[PDB]
Parts: sequence; C-alpha cells; structure tokens
Amino acid sequence: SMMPQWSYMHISGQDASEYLSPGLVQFARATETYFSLNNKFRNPT
Amino acid sequence: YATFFPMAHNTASTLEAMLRNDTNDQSFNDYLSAANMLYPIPANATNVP
Amino acid sequence: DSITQKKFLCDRTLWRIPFSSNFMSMGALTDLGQNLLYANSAHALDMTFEVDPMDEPTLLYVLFEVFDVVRVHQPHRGVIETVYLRTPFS
Repeated sequence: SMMPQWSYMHISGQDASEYLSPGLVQFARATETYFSLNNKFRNPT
Repeated sequence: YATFFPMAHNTASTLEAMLRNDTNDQSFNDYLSAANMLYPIPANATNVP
Repeated sequence: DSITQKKFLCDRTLWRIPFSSNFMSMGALTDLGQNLLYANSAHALDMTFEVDPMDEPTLLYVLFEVFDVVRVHQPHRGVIETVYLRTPFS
C-alpha cells in the first residue's frame, strides 16, 4: 500500500524543504536571522 | 492588542504573492497528539475491564 | 527481630508504552502501523487492569497516541480554507 493521504497531509514522503517552490526556499534561507519561518510546515519522518 | 513588523512594502507584496500558491499551504499538529478517554472505578474496586 | 518493607513512588509523570516491534524509538511514524495496514484489516481490542483498593470512586484515564494535523490555504484577499485530519478517529 502507498496510501497518498499521508503524502498529502505531509505525514510521510518528502520533507518541507523539497516540495516547496524553490523561490520560497531561497527566501526563507535569506532572512532566517530576524524573521523565522522554518517551523510552519510538517517535514515529518 | 496586536503587533506588526516594519517590512518593506514591495518585499512584503512579493512574499504574499508567493504565499498564495496552492502548493504552498500550512501544516500543523498538536504536540500532545492523542485521544482522551476515561472510565470509572467504584470504591474498593480492584479489577478494571 | 524485625521485618522489612520496600516501596517506590514517582509522581508527575505518565505510564507510556510504544507501539514498536522492539519498543524502541526510531521514527515519528512507527513501523507497526505500516505493517498492520499491511496486515490490512479491522480489529477489536481488549485491555485488563489490576490496581490497588481505594477509598472512593476514581477514574482510569487513558490516551491513545495518534496523529492529528490540519491545513490552511488562503486563495484571495480575506479567505481561509482549512482541512483537519486525525488518523484512527474522525
């Protein structure tokens, strides 16, 4: 079984960094010191 | 009461536009992550099913 | 000539048991879940507890540890779209 619901709700599969649009990843990397975002997504294991 | 940030305008506009793509979203989970239940015990009971 | 008594106690805590094949902690999503939906079926369960007598009625309080998450999307100005989900219980 490969029930896709877990992928949809970010229960398994990819971490937050991958599936997000590249521009968002770049922006988050840019200004992490004074405006945090790295904990608004699941990135499970 | 509410607090804001002194973000530069066009930067904020670009961020907001990049934040409305259906591939972008929001995930959240409770740190407890469980379901609660409780059951009764009459006085001087010792076995529970 | 006397006799001895041993006791132990520990407050502020909970009794926890993990659903692992070896009880170890090696991942948010346990293997046994994937295996028992690879043992895809419907099961009914029972539990039995033995305790010590108490003066007055009390409560056995239990927690089934499960996933529960929720999503949020705003397409346009001033609109919120949200969808919740917990795994075993809805």
